[PDB]
Order: sequence, then C-alpha cells, then structure tokens
Amino acid sequence: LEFTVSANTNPATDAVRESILANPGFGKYYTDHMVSIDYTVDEGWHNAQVIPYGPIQLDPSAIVLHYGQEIFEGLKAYRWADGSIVSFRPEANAARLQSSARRLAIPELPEEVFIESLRQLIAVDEKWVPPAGGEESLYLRPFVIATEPGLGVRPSNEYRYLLIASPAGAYFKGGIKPVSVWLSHEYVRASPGGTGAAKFGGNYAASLLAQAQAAEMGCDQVVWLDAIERRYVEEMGGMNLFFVFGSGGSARLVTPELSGSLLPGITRDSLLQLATDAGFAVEERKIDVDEWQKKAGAGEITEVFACGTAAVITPVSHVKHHDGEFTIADGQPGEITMALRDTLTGIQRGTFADTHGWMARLN
Amino acid sequence: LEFTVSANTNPATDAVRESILANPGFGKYYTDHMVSIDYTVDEGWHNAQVIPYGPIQLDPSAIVLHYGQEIFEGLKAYRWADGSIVSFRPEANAARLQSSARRLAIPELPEEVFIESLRQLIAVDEKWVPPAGGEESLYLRPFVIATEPGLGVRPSNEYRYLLIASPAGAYFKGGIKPVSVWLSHEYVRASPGGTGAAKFGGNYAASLLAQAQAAEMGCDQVVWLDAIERRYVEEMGGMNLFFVFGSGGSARLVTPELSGSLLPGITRDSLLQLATDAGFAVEERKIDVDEWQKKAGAGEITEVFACGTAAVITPVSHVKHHDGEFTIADGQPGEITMALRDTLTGIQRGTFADTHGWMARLN
Ligand SMILES: *Cc1c(COP(=O)(O)O)cnc(C)c1O
Ligand SMILES: *Cc1c(COP(=O)(O)O)cnc(C)c1O
Repeated sequence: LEFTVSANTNPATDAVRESILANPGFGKYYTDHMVSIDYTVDEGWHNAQVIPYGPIQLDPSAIVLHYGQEIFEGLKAYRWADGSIVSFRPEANAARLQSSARRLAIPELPEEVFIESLRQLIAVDEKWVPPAGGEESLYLRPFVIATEPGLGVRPSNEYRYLLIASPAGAYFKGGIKPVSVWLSHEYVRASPGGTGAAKFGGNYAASLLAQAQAAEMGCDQVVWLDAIERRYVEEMGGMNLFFVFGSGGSARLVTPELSGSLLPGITRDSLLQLATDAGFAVEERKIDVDEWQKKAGAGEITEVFACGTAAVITPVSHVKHHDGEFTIADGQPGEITMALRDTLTGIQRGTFADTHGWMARLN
Repeated sequence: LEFTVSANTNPATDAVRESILANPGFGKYYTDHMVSIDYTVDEGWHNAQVIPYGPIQLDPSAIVLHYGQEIFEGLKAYRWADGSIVSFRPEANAARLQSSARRLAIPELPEEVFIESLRQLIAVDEKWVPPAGGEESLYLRPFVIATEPGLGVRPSNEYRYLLIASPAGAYFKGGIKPVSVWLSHEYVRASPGGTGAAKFGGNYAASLLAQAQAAEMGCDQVVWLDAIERRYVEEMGGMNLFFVFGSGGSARLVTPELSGSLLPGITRDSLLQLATDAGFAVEERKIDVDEWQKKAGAGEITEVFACGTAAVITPVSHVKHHDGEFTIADGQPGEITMALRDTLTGIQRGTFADTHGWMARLN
C-alpha cells in the first residue's frame, strides 16, 4: 500500500504548537495532519494518504451514524534522548484492532499497514512529539468507521480508517493522586456473548450513566462487576485492575482473568510480565467484593491500582459500594504501584532496558 | 423553535424522482431535503433548519465517531385518500427518543420540536410521499449524534439532531412470506440494566455476527434469548415477537413482557390493544424455548409472528436452535397474524376507524 502526502499549507504556528506542548491536557489538541485509508469490497484497502487534519465528510445515512459500527485503538509515541521516536508495543494494538474488527463484522486492517500508518503520520508531525524525558507524549488514535449509506441493518461494505494524534500530558486530573471508586450495582460493562473484549465505541456510550452515578455517590470512578453474578470485580472505567497482596520482594499480584468479556489491556499484559521480572508472583483469577473488603481491612491487600495507556497506572485508595465502604492501606499510593509505574514509564522513555523488545522505532 | 428553510437548488428531476417512486425499495433513496437542529450548552437546541439533503461534516475527533454516543427512531408518513399526509403515533416516537436519550446521556428533544421537524420536512418533500390506496409509504428516520470534538470519555456537550426520509415501497412485493429463525446460543442482544430498552446504534453493530451466524445455520433471522438464563425468548432481530395460542375468536396472544432490556416497540404496544379490541385475550409474560417447541408441536401454539415499523408484521414459520428444530403449524402465515396485520395497516392507511386516535396529520 502506497501513501500519498498532501501537506498542510496552514499548520499551527511554532508558537501555537509549543504552547500546546507546554499544556496539552488530553485529547484536546490535534496535530497538523491525519492518515486516511478507504475500503470497498472491490478495491479493499486503498487510497491510503496523509492529509491535513480537518472535517470529515459523511452521508446522512452513513451506517456509523445509525448503527454504530465502529472501533478504535489507543497507543503513544515517545521522543527519546537520541532524538529517535518510538512507540510502546504498536504491534499489539495492530492485532487488537483486528480482533475488535472481527467482533464488529468489520474488515481487518493488515498489521503492516497499521504500523505504516503510524510511521507516515510521525514522518510529517514528528515535531508534535513532546521533548524526551517526561510524562508527556503523543497519543495516537487509530479508528475505523462504517461509511456506506443505506438505512438497512447489516455489515457495511465501505469503511474509512483514520489516524489522528493528540499531545498528552496527563489523563486524570490527579496524576500522582489516588482515586476513589464506586462499584456499580445498577450497571454492567458487558456480559457473556457481548462486545466487552472489543475496543468498541458502543461500550463507552452505554457506560456514561454509570460514571455519572459513581460521581453522584461521591466517588471519582466507577468499577464494574461481572454481569452474571454481580460479584466479581472486572475493571475501573476503561482501565484494568490489579490487587497487591503483601509487600516487598515477596509481594504478589492478583488481577481479574480474561473471562472473554474483559478487555485484554496491553498495559495489563505488560505489567504482569514486569511483575514477574521483578520476582513478584502473579495470578489471573476471579476476585469478589467480599474478599476485597475483607482482605483490605485485614491488611493482606496492601495496594490496588488501575492501568491503561492514557494514565499508565492510577492508584485506587477508596472503595464504596451498595453494601459497604473501606479505604486501602493508608489511602496513599502504594510502594509496588509506584515501583511498577516507574519501571514501565522508564522503559517507555528509554531510561531502563527494554529486554522484551516492546519499544518499536517509528521515526 | 423557528425553522429556516434553504431550498435544494439541485433537486431530483421529475424523471428521477418518478423512477425512484416506481421502484423505491427501502432505505436506498432519500428525499430532496432533511431537517437539522444543533445543540450546545449555552444555546440548547437552536438553529433549526430545513436544508438540502447532502453530506454533513464532522471533526475527526467527534465523539460519535469514537465512543458511539448516538440514538435513532423509526416511523412513517402516509398519504390518504383525502389528500392529507399522516403519521402513525408520532408522539410515541418522540417520547421514546427522549427515553433513549436519557439512557445514553443525551439531551432530550422536546416532543413539540420533534413533531414540528416532521411537519417541516413533509412541507417541502410532500411530493416524495407515495400515492394513497397502497401499502407504500415514506420512512422517517429521526436521529441524534454527539458532535463535540475531544478524545476524553464523557457525555458530549454538542449534538446534532437530523431528520431524513426514504421512500418505502410495498414491503411484501410477491405476497407476504414467512421467515425461519435461529435462536442465538452464542450471542445476546442486551443484559440487565444495559441499553436494550433504547434505540441505540451500539445494540445493532454488536448483533451483526449473530445475524450472520443465523444465516450460516440456514435461517433467515436470528432470535434473541435472555442473557441471564439463556432460555427466555425476547425478540427477532430488531422486531418484537408474539405467540398465538389457539384460533378463532377464542384465540389468545402471548408476548415477552417489558423486562427492562426489551425494546418497547410501538407496533407491539399497538397490537396488544388491537388484539383486545378484537376480543382476544392477551398476556405479557416470559416464555422459554421448551414451552415454545412443546406447545407448537402439540398444536397449542398455532402461530408466531414478529412486528416492527418497517414490516409491520412478519410471520415466523420455522424455528431452529441448539437443541432442536420445528415448524409452526403448516408453515404458512397464520389466520390471526394476517387478521391483525390487515387491521393495523388498515388503520394506518385510513381504511378502518382510528378509535384510539393513533393517526396524526402532518401535511
Ligand atoms: C482500552 C481499554 C483498556 C486498556 O487497554 P490498554 O491497551 O492498556 O490501553 C482497558 N479496558 C477497556 C474496557 C478498554 O477499552
Ligand atoms: C425499533 C425496534 C423495535 C420495534 O419498534 P417499533 O416501534 O414497533 O418500530 C423492536 N426491537 C428493537 C430491538 C428495536 O430497535
């Protein structure tokens, strides 16, 4: 697949760009260009090009605007001391976009095309990648939407793959601050035979009310419990959860298993490997509120944190639910939590050795 | 709200429009104009206008394209013998859109504005409404999409309400024909507290694989079973289901109750009332596959049909599932099924008395 480039003749001035990079926030600003690739049953993926960031054209009856056939991904690009630009496990996001597409009846995008789209975008907007060393980075948002017109209900025959980039400083409004959680009693994130294992837009729209409720109960984020027994802890918003038992080199990590409805986070998969590298024992199993509250109060569960691309790792210090409320440890970020976060971020920034070859050069 | 009109400078020529009305199909062609209303926090619903049907623009980071915050409705406009243009229970759709909006954290659109948008579109595209005395009509598709840019996960603060129309010819060209169904053993349509009771795009994209599987099993449509026990019959694709016990004037009708995850179909609500008017006893309860197959085999259940705006009523003659297969009666459309369909379509067409005042004038 050959990419054609249509330079932006009116990009953001150096002043504006530098200003944005100084206080980027998250998903607020976007780079000067974006990648676009069209799909049709006859020509397959074609017309791959790098064009200026700008409004998209859609037919009023476009399937995505009626039957929500759409999927997305999220990863980052970092600038290293040697001036190189790299991404964290981009191949993993390429594979998950394919798995998400399959579940939503969307044509898969070749991984080499996915990776290439990333190189093409950085090639023109490399100056949007924050300076080396720091919590800042360039968030990459690959996504596919159904663009074929027609109000009939069925898989679209036309799709459009888009790749946009957004400078990122910090996702949450706390960063080095722990969050309180409300365990949803009324809502579920997904159920067996659903789309829980896919990065599907529909999953998020349906969770808006649950999040609003968490805040109304005086908590920062909502936490999901299995839809079958309404007992086992799954995730916190759009992030996976980890439970720390004990402390020091003898501490062990427990995280909900991939029941099939849980979203296989890449940060989650990476942290499991990092924990093992540090010598910590790991375990992927089911864990319910009862055990959580009991062991947390007993002092066995010393820390709890959520993980995801945007925030990397977010400490969980307070828990509230339909039948109780309790604090984790002293309510502050745990030792292991910060230890693993520093290790992961260090690897991503090129500070620590990348023994697993997770860092890929984009340039 | 005042509606400003911008006439289509390049409308469909008489030759083209006539060719379309002669063979419209469904959701394939669209009228010359569409309605558009914008929403912002500071101005709420505003800039209501009738403009030429055409491509709409959206920022690449528009929430609807990432987190699927969108909803829609489906109703029809009919031309009567007296020359007036009417619609079937439009107020009901206006109220359901508000219900869907609430579930998806979207600002509600006043019923008055909803109805008015329908009148405004007919005022300029009346020529697109099929002739009276037939089963043809004009399908109306009201829908709202989140348009605010930003990759952050939260309720949008900007939306756009759009209204498009598509001429619909006789649904059953070569006479009415029954369909075969496959009870989905692997997939579910929704879960408790989920978004099953809302006309939300996400629900459809997530069911694409299930429908494909139904066809792969040699069936026309997929039928949904409750996510909890995986035994109670819910719906057929995007249509509600009815079961007819016995026949004649003593026949009884059973239909799945509005558990909370079931979509409150307007056709469904209407048919229950019409069955009562005809003297038929009705029941809104749970019914599982076991009872269905057993009673259908014993001849107790004489007919089964699905209902929805598009097709009104569709007979179900064959059933296949993980643990069996059977036919309903002689495999042909049942007496009650056709009786109720003729009655409902007769009211919508103006042939029969509208004792409940369901028909509303649009002109
Ligand atoms: C994206 C996502 C995550 C995190 O995945 P990462 O690959 O670590 O970014 C976790 N849970 C859900 C539900 C998600 O959509
Ligand atoms: C729209 C819809 C229906 C039918 O509703 P009508 O108001 O009768 O058109 C039934 N089930 C689902 C899942 C739907 O989305």
